[PDB]
Amino acid sequence: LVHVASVEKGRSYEDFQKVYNAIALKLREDDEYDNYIGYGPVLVRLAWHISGTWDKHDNTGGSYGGTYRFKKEFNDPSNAGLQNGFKFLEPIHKEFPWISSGDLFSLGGVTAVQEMQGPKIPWRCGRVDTPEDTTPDNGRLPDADKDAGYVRTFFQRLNMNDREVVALMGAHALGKTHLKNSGYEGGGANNVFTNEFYLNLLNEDWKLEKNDANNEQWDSKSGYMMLPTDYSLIQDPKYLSIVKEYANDQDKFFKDFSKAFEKLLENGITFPKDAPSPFIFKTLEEQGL
Ligand code: HEM
Ligand SMILES: N=C(N)c1ccsc1
Repeated sequence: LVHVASVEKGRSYEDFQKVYNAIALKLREDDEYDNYIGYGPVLVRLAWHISGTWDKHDNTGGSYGGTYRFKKEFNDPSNAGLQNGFKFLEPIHKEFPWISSGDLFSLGGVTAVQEMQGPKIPWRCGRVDTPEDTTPDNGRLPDADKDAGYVRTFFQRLNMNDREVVALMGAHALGKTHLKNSGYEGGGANNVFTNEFYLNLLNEDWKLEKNDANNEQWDSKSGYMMLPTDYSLIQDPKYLSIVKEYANDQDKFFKDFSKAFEKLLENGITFPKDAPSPFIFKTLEEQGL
């Protein structure tokens, strides 16, 4: 199964920077969302979930087709809460109707990471909307009540290795869980992209508790929380080494996250030899906007 990237007709870097800027300005404007976290974290989660359906074995799923717009995927229990991100992006799509859905959802994640002071994430255009019958079935996204062995095996399907997995999970520095969405009780939350997920894992006094949905999660007296799959990164000796590496080197985490996040967003896509180079967008701050 082959998905060839096809640049939206006549568009170039400046077109996509305009879309980036619209997303970033709206991120700034709609600041009250989710107890003043804003929409940055849910947009990152949206980009991960539309990409995280990919299966390396037959190239089904993945960001290319923009299939989250269809009811089957939109209504995946695993995607509960992402409707807020979709609604956020709706007026952006209305202003720029030429951008494909996959391009918009993935660009939403890149914009959010950068505007939350994360690393630059190079981004490529050319995802093409595919028909409703190409929508992957529910159940391809990961469970949170599992251990390190599960996390490792799960991510092999996305062609991600240990370092990639531990880097991607650092996105859990952002936002929070919501009991009504996932059955996990949210803890302290931030909207600034840092390596503090790793510092929290290593430095907090974690207690295994049961929440009001009767699920186990790890909580600290400081008010932070970790999913069982988060905590599994310091239970497994290979993951633990990498957690310590990123806890002690912010730049290395940023660089590794940027590579893994772009790879995640591009899995499944064949780029022509003469496709444009990846774009690196300027932030609003860098533009003086
Ligand atoms: C084993 C892998 C993963 C599991 C089991 C997992 C599970 C979860 C769960 C249960 C939530 C709470 C959703 C809610 O209640 O609203 C969440 C939130 C989040 N996840 Fe993950 N996740 C995983 C990997 C990732 C990856 C790879 C990324 C991106 C690189 C990511 C980004 C996020 C973000 C940014 C949020 C916060 C969303 C918000 O504040 O609304 N996650 N995750
Ligand atoms: N471990 C956390 N505080 C987390 C998990 C999903 S989003 C934030």
